[PDB]
Amino acid sequence: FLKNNWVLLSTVAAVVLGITTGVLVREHSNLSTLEKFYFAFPGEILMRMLKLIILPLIISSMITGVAALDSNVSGKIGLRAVVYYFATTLIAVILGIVLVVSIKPGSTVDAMLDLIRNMFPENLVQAAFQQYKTKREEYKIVGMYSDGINVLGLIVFALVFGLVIGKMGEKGQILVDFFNALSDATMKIVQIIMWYMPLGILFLIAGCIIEVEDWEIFRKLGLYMATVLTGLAIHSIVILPLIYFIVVRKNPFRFAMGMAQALLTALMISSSSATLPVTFRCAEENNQVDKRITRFVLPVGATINMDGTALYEAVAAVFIAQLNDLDLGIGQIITISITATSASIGAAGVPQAGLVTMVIVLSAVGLPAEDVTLIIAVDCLLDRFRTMVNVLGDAFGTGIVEKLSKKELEQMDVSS
Amino acid sequence: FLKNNWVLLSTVAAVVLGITTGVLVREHSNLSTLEKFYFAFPGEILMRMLKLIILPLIISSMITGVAALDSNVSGKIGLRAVVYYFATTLIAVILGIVLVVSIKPGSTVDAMLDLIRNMFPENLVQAAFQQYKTKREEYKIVGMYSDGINVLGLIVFALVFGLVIGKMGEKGQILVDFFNALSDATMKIVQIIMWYMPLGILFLIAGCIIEVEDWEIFRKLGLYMATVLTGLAIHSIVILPLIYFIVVRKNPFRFAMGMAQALLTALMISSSSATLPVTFRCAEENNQVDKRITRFVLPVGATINMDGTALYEAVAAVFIAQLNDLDLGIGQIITISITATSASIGAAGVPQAGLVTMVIVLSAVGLPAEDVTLIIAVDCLLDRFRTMVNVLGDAFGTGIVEKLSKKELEQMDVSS
Amino acid sequence: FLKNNWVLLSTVAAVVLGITTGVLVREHSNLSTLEKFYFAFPGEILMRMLKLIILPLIISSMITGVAALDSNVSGKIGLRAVVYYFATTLIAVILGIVLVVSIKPGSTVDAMLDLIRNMFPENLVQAAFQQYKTKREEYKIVGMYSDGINVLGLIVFALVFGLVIGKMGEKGQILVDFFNALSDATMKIVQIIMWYMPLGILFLIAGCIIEVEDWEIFRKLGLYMATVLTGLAIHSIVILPLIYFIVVRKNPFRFAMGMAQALLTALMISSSSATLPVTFRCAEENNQVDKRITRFVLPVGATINMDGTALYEAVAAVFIAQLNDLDLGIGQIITISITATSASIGAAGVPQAGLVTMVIVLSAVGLPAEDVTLIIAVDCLLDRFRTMVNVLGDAFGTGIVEKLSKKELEQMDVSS
Ligand SMILES: [Hg+2]
Ligand SMILES: [Hg+2]
Ligand SMILES: [Hg+2]
Ligand SMILES: [K+]
Ligand SMILES: [K+]
Ligand SMILES: [K+]
Repeated sequence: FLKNNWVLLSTVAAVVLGITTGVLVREHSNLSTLEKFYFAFPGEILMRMLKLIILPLIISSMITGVAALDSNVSGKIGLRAVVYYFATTLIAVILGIVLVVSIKPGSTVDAMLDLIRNMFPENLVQAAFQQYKTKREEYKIVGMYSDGINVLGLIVFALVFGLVIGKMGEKGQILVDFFNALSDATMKIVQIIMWYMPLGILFLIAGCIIEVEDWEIFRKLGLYMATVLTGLAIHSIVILPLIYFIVVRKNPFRFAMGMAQALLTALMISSSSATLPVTFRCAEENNQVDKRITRFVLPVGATINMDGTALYEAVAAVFIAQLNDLDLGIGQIITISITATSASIGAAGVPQAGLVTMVIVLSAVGLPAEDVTLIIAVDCLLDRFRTMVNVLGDAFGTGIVEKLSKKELEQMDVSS
Repeated sequence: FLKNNWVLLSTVAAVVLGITTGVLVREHSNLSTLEKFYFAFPGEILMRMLKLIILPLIISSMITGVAALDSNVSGKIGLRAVVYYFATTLIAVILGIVLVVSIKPGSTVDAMLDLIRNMFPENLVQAAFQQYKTKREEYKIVGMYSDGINVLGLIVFALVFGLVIGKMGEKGQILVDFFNALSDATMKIVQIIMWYMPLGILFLIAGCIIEVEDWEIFRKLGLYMATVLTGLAIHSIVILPLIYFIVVRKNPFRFAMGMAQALLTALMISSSSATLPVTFRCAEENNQVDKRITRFVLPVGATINMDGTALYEAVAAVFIAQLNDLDLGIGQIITISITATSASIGAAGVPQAGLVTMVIVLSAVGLPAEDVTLIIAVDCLLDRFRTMVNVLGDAFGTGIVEKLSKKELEQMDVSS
Repeated sequence: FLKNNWVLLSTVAAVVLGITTGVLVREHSNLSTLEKFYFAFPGEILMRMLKLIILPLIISSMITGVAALDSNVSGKIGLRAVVYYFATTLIAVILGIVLVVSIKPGSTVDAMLDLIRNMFPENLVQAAFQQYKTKREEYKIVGMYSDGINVLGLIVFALVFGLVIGKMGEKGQILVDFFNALSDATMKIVQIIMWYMPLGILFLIAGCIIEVEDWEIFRKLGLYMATVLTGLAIHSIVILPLIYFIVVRKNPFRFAMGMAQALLTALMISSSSATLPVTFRCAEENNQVDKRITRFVLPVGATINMDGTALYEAVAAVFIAQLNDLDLGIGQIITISITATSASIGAAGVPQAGLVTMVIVLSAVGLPAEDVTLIIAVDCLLDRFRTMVNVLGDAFGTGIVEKLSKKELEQMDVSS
């Protein structure tokens, strides 16, 4: 038992040791800023490794999942997945707005058009490391390219390419085999990185509990943390199991239990795209879900799901707006929540989406950007919980989509 | 009939409706600059889609066309194509100079060396989205990289790679199959984009006839438009059919008629590289031209042909020079015409080459860049006609090259 | 005989003619700076061609060499190669320090951490043309990306990818075949460039002996050149042959003689990565070295070897430090030598590594950067000798590693 799953127990022990080391160093030592930065180097190296493997994995896996489906049945499955994700996103948005209004812890047109612009990039190679942005200037619109991987356009192109090569028949079989092999190789490289994972995680946690200086941020942010945690808990325990039970007449909690390893891996590494191998294995072997449904549904959810964004980034934006004593109407609150939810779409995949996404959402909404440092402190913990919620939602969606496509999966088998 | 070719009639109807809508909005409405920009968003989205597909299509198609030819016969075919293109370019240059001198509508060394520098880029990945440029500075030469796809170096590398892998025999067959499948997939994605084409075209035309403000630009630019249109018409109707009849003893106008769909598609979408599927189909099925000659000749012409550049951009440069009352000798006029013709080489492929190429040519020649906005107004129409002329020239060249290589195409068949 | 090896004799004649032309032009002509720059254009074009082919060649060849080895024997061979390179680098460092101290011709933490940071880039596409760098700022650390290919991370990823796909069995065979064909194609393109090589070399040499103005740099740099040349000569003639004779009980000088063509090609083109085809051919056919050992050892040495860096760049750094009359302890001299040796790792592959590496090492050490122009003058000659020394060291290492892995190469054959 210990040898079979030594990675998970070693990671848990590393987390505990990192928390203890961070507390002890903070209490019994006086480190300068430079030494505090040098103390977290292994965690930065681990994050660089994790970011290095996101692109090829997502691209190859998405293409493989699209091409594995028959041409005449892929539309209905995609429609079901889209409907499920839309319903979950809407419910999450409503819950987040209601909670942020009740607890009170405290141009959007260009930002909405930039999403469509980034859906269709002007260069395929440039989209791998750069993104497009526009702003008003004296009024005319001026656009430019800045650093940051454009995963939305890559996803769209991957979907189109997979659909095209899955219909060519024998003319596209070489591409199908090439991308299948590439996906397998990337999955093995991810497994290789998972061996170095725990040592980086230890220093990441130790250095996270070190940068806190005054500790009064915990006093000021108590209600904001309570709001985000309550929203995530309600979404995880009430809404998703009920939807699964409504569609699938089976015990939702047994299904959630069967994905415990994937959930804990997502909670530890704080990334959904890099948890894909564990998610695949748990869904296929523990829950007896069809491979064809899983390999197509999970890659889309690992990059598109926005149930946690609407419950974290939108709540943070509303909290920041409330901090400045700004008077907000019921229409304005909805505007901010939708803008924040839509602005960040690849947050689940990023190992620390919050650090880069907070300033992007604040700039898109048009609020003072100097208040980001107040909320960055608890991002390392709220973001990891959000990652667990997103992975659980993706697994539930995979199960639901498998349940609904019963005749399609039996017609797809008689053909072969 | 209507169902078979619904795309072309729908595109024509969209063009008519866009012209009517633009005229009506300009006459009966007062729109601000921001609203005028927001009115043309679908056209911008269509242009982004068109630009997204240029790179893979050109690269894969060019490699496939080079590799499909036998190693011992590819030299003569390439030589014939080069000679044809050189002759047509020289005739176009002479005609443009003569017309611009007669009607009078009104350092180059670094620019010429930059063409050779861009023929051999220092990085293959960087060449996909960046270009090299040099300038004098106090005198020493300083070079840097700026945005803009370097299609010249990509073409050169594609030619070399295709020639190399077409001679390896069975060792390069996997690469040949891979690039064949990639070319087919890109062609299907282009066909997919052609469905959204008409809706974007409507708003593009409607927003083009909207940005005109004073309407006195039509009074000032009457002679410049007349000169460009007369040059293009003379090249299309007199010179190219005569050359085709001289080499090929067949009716030139029947050959031109058989490519009407491709000509209209080029006139509508204002891009030659994206018209490649229609050109291939019309040349192979309507004119009974050999596939091996077509798949090699057309990709080169869609990126290298300069008969329309010498008749449009050179005429515009000479017009700008005449506007400033600059005294130009017969040597100077030739210098400007050759510099403008050589500076722009990938204009035919770009959906709106004129917008970006005008400032590049003006900077290369060394003339005031503030006069570009005067001529940008009628670019959307002169450029579309230029695109029709270029496509017709490419088709005529394909026919001529097929005619000349008669023994090579019969020796290439006895081998297989 | 003349027809078989016309390239080498033509290159030697071009070198002689270039030296004569440069001397004659310098003595009997007065050229301005702009004309001196325009005189060396063919050499710049040749260097652009050479830089264009480095990336695909190195990546494909390294992957192919890793994947060709059996999974159970690749570790010992890699360990032997690493030990050999470490021993040679240490001996070179010691010799360089001793010589620079005896003859006297006259923060590092961030630079050392940047090496590990660049070992694991955050983006695979961006690593092809950009590098990461950090600096202190008021103290916090700020990082950014600048131009320059990150070959270290590409090498690491190539090693991991080759190891992963060589164990997949039949699931990764398509990738193995693809990269084998790509390596062959790149090797043929290199052979094509070798035809234009001599004409560019002539003008490169002619323009190198032209930029010298005062000729007093030869008087001031006499001892620095003597030190570097003596170190390189001692390393080439004494240490490496002795190590080869100790491990391999065969005549070291016959082995060196059998690689004369590769040595002369490295001396002429001043690049190790582009000399790889000649090195492969000479090692496999003239010295009867196993192909499996050669195709794996040589690509690693052509990018990682640091015996010449420690003998050239470290000596130059110590000379610059001595020029400023800076008092340096025995610990400081070691610090500078190790920092300079470790900072430059891909110098052997670059056609003119010295030009870009001198300022990088000077910035990393923290010394006045205005003294680089004094030592740039003789870089074109010291660098070419360094390239010969590095190629000889790589060949000797290939021989030694082949000798040590005797049972592994006989067990790897009984399996097939
Ligand atoms: Hg934290
Ligand atoms: Hg227009
Ligand atoms: Hg020199
Ligand atoms: K995340
Ligand atoms: K065009
Ligand atoms: K070198």
